[PDB]
Amino acid sequence: GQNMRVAFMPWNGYNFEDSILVSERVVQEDRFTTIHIQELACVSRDTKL
Amino acid sequence: MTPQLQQAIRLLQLSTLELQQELQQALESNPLLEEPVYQGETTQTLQDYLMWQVELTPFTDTDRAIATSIVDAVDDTGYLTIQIEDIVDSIGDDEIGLEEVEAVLKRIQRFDPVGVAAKDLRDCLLIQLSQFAKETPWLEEARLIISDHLDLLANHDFRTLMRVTRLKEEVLKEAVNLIQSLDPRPGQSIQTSEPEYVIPDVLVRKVSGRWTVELNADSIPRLKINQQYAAMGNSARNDADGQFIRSNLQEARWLIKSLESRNDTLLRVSRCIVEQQQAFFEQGEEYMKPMVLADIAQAVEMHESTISRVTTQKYLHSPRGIFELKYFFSSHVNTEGGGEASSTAIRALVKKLIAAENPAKPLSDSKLTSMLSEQGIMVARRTVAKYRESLSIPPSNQRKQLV
DNA sequence: CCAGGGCTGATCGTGCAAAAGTCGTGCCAGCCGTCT
Repeated sequence: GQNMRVAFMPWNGYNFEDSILVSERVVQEDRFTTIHIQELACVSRDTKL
Repeated sequence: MTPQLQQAIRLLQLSTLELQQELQQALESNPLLEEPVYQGETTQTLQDYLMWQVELTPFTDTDRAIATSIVDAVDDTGYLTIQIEDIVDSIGDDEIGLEEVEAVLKRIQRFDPVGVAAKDLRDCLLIQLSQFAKETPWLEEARLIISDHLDLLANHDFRTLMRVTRLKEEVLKEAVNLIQSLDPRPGQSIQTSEPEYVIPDVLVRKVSGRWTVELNADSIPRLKINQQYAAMGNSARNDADGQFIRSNLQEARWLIKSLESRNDTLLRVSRCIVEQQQAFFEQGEEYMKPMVLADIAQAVEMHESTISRVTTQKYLHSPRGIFELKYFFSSHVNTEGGGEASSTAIRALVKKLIAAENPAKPLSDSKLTSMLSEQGIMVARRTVAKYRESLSIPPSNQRKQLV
């Protein structure tokens, strides 16, 4: 994973029970960005006609 | 020259489908002879989809009823089948005229696939131009050549068309493009397939550039004499019983043996016709010698009929393609170049040469005959003409258009 | 009791000539691009 600066404190009930509040500076800094190389494929299935 | 054998050797000249079927046919007669996922997802496609739209729109009972009649006569390929008047007669009315049905049949002309259920080409295309923006440069031109003067357009000629219909060579040609970029047969827009069609038989061995007598996968009809019923033969009660059991046993043994005999014959029989022909595969579809059954029985160790019967209805299969054994039969064609040729090879060459030509200036018969003579084939001009017109290849002088 | 002759169930041969389909190939008719 990655190192992140944390602070155990309630914040307007956004971390109410087990939700993790995340600053906008984490999306801006391209942190926790993952790539996903999915790949489909089409066959030929030659018929008799 | 035998009954109990005359067929026992004509019972293989058919496909394995029927063989299995007749083998079952006679598998009941002889007691002693023997051998979730219900989630089928449904779909639509311009029948249900067409009907789907019908409900949404505001059509009255008499109109809705009529709608289905015409929406159900819409052939999947493209347009409707029967004529319009047909439809009036299949309502079963006298007060209802064509006008009443016209609307209902006119309203549908503008549904999912614009042009669906058109009938007689012209109406389809014409409608498609209606929903187009009227601020289109070639709007009036296209429409003018859509209502009339279509025959000429259909022909290879176009100069006579423009001179009569008050059209120029520059602008009018571009109007053509708007009629050309208009997709007739809109009914197949929401159409699709999902088929298969494939049969196995003798496969390939693939050994150092050679495929052969290989093996038999699943074509042997499990014919093992029953042993629980056979134990009662010798210890039969009456004469009736004993006779019965012995007759059925002898015939079973006969059939066992005839089935085994038929297997082997065709088993190693798939290696001499195909070898006598090692040019159509390796070299390609062009490069083909003439072969005859009479000549095949001469090469192999057997009679002509014997081999003709085995080869019939026996689809072969190599990683190079699957063709029926009987289809390999070809006539003759003098060449004078160390071996004769076939008309299928004429046809394939005509076709590969019409493919690689100038599109504007078409290739021809005497030209094709000359090209052939250049490569060293020496054929008639007729054979070429015939092989060209057999493949539904249009005339090349009529295949010309505006480059 | 054993070998010779007659009876009979087993076991073969998967062949062969006859009538029709097929294209090499020549003949013949219709049609269009061009120069007269």
